[PDB]
Parts: sequence; C-alpha cells; structure tokens
Amino acid sequence: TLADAGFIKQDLICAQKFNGLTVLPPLLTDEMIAQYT
Amino acid sequence: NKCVNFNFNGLTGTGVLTESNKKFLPFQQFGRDIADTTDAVRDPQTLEI
Amino acid sequence: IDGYFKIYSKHTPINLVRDLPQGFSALEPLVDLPIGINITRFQTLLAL
Amino acid sequence: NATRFASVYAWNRKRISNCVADYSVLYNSASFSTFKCYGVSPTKLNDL
Amino acid sequence: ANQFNSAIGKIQDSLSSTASALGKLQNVVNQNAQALNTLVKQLSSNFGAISSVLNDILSRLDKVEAEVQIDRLITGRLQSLQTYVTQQLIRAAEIRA
Ligand SMILES: *[C@@H]1O[C@H](CO)[C@@H](O)[C@H](O)[C@H]1NC(C)=O
Repeated sequence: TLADAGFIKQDLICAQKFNGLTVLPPLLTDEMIAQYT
Repeated sequence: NKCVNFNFNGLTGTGVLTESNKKFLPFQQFGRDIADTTDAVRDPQTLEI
Repeated sequence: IDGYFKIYSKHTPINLVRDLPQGFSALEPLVDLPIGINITRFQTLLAL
Repeated sequence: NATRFASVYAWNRKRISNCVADYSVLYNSASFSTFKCYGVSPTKLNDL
Repeated sequence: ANQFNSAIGKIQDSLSSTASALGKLQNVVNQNAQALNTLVKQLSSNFGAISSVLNDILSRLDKVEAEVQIDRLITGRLQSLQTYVTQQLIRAAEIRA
C-alpha cells in the first residue's frame, strides 16, 4: 500500500511537499512495466 | 485563494489561505500538522476556522 | 504550574451501582487563573 | 509611574491582561537608561 | 500440466491468504516512508536555538541576534540532510545490487 508515487497533487506527504520533499514519477509506468512483463 | 504574507496573533508566514471544514471545539485556536507545523487557525476577530 | 491554575472537565451517563466506568474519554479545558501561591492541601464542599 | 515601588526581597508582581499594549511609548521615552530585552528585539514589541 | 496448474493455483491461494509474504519489498518501502518522516520531524528540533519555527526567530529578533539562532538551525538542518543523503546513497547500493 504505497504512500504516494507522484500521481497528481493539486498526511505525511502534505508535510513532505511543504518542506520541498517531492516523490517523483518513475520513467516506466506500472502499465508499461506490465507490458514488458 | 491568493498567496499572501499572512499573520494571525503573531503566526507570521507566507501562504494561500482557505475556509476549513474542521470542527474545532470552543477552546481551540491553532491546529497542527503531522510535522509539528500549524495547519489551521481561528481568526481573532471573526470566529471562522 | 508556575503561576497558573487550570481546570478541565468531562460529563457522561453510565449505569454502574458502585464503580468508576470501564472505557476511555477526555477532559476539555474550562478556565485558567494566575493565582501564583504555594498550594499543598485541598477540601471539597457539598450541601445538606 | 506608581508613587512607590517595592523592596526587592519582596519584589511586587502586577498582571497585565485583556488590554492593548503600545510599546512605542516606552521604547521612544528618553527617561530610561536601561531598556534591554532577552527573547525578542525591542523594535518587534509593537508587532507581536 | 495438472501439477503446473495446481502449483499456479497454490501461489494464488497463498498470496491471497497470507499477511507476511511481500515483507522483502514492504520493508524497503517502509524505510523510504520512515526516512522522509524522520527528515520531516528533525524540523521540530531546537538545535539549542530559541525556536524550531524559523519565523518565530525572525519575527522576534533583530538581524544580528537572528544570525546566531539561524546559524544553529543551519548547523542542524544541513547535517539532517547530509545524514539522509548518506543513508539514501548506502540504501541505493543495497537496491542497485
Ligand atoms: C511553600 O511551602 C512548602 C512546604 O512548607 C515549602 O517547602 C516551600 O519552601 C514554600 N515555598 C515558598 C516560596 O516559601
């Protein structure tokens, strides 16, 4: 149960964002990984 | 909804302000985030949160 | 504490014939008064 | 500006509460020879 | 075929039921969450300054008197980042392997 992955912010992770801590999105999405798989 | 150099009672900073839905009890005036930072305030002239 | 005296309170219904209730609930602040005196003893008052 | 201050062993304490301060009166008054603060700077006293 | 099909079925019946399987992945995620939560929580320290809130210094003190307190917060916070980025690097060598 992931605590965020960068899926559109528009809680630990509100505090993180407000202190410049940002989770970045991975290059290959879980769909593209499922496709290579 | 505008970014502003806020202050309330001496709680200075810079931020965007918004109307809360949080039900404070009558004695309460600040709220705090998981960080130990403020995240909500009762306005000292008009008692909305 | 250090020049200040304060009282919190809670009220709840229960049905225990001779006991203090099993469960959990919290006391909200009601006043603060800067009395600033040594305090070492207390006594309750009740009416007839 | 009281007529008489107290003996330091018995240093008087007066509360100040439910009032608006104007620290510029004091911070502008030439009559003091010591006006030192120890958790704040005096220019900010009106701002807090 | 039937043994393979039965075995694939036992992986389903396993992974659906049990609460202990993905511990190897979950412990990596748990540390990433916790290290960010630790790096957040260090902002609440004094480092011997008069506050952990940056503005409660600046809105209380003048320029000269702030520089002591702010240098204390930089001395703390900056070590708080170098610690994390060390931990993250070392962790990264565990994951890269
Ligand atoms: C208050 O009373 C206690 C008990 O007699 C005593 O030890 C203490 O020194 C007193 N405080 C002052 C300020 O005299």
